Parts: sequence; C-alpha cells; structure tokens
Amino acid sequence: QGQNSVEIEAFGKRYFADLYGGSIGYFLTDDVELALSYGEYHDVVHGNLTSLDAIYHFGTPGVGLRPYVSAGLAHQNITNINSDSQGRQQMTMANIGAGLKYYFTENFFAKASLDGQYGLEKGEWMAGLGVGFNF
Repeated sequence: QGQNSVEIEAFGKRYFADLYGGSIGYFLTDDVELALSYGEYHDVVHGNLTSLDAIYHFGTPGVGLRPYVSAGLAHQNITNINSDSQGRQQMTMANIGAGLKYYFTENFFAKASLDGQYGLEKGEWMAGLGVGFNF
C-alpha cells in the first residue's frame, strides 16, 4: 500500500434505488488517493454515474482500519421511461463522503461508505459497501 499503489474496487450503494459499480484508484501519497468510478443504477429508470474523487485516508497504510473522507465531481446520465413520457437527462453533481476501509490483509479491503451527491443549479445520500485489492 502507500504512495504509488493502485486499488481496484467493486461497490454497491443504496439511497436512503441501487448503484452497482467499480473503481480504479491511485495513491498520490500514503494518504491521498485519486479514484475514477463508474456505476449503473438498478431497482428504481436506467442510467449511470461516473465520478472522480479525491480520498483522504486516516490511519496508516498496512493491515487495519483506515477511515476516510472524500470529495469529487460526478456526471449522471439517466433515462426515464414512464407510462406517457420518456426522456434523458445528463447532470453534473458534487460529491462528499466518508467511510471505513478495513485492510484485512496487506492487499485486500472491505469498505462501508456514506456518500452525498449535490445538485449544482438554482442532496441525495447513499450508504454502501465495497471490496477491493491494492497492489
């Protein structure tokens, strides 16, 4: 782990609709990771969300718990097919989040997350879980 390491992750989040996806992340330092994520909406409508986030990790690299906080920008593409209408919408939103990543081996982690997405014109919050591998 630490600076220059890479992480691949699978996630699944539910609003409190579901979002299921993956992420690739790179450690700019021992604590700061840049991650690109992609997810598709299911179970409440079709669409997807692409996100670029900066994640600050508390604790230290290695086996154990690294809480984190994150912020980023996302682009959402939604198609809605309804009984007498349909449409498509694309939107940019700001993200803030926090969570717990537990590295139970030097390479593998499980994560529990809370994320808020905010409209930028004129928020929506999810809880989630993910798993990943750091190399």
